[PDB]
Amino acid sequence: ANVEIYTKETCPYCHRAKALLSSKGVSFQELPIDGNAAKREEMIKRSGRTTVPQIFIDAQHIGGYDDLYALDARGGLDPLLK
Repeated sequence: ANVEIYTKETCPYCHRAKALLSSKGVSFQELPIDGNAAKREEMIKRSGRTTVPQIFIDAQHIGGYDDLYALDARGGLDPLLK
């Protein structure tokens, strides 16, 4: 599954999403913005937001933890990730 999450040093909702994904025990990628700028610009073209957490599930930009956790709440996260 193609899963990516942009993050930073101080992002409580990043920790929220990652804690759920580690409870599910899925395989995902993390993308730090900590000192970054060129891949933060990448996140402009990708997300159209430039804020975090911003999860992408099978390259599909979901949005943040609440958006992701809703995708889990509908049982729709699992058939993409697992």
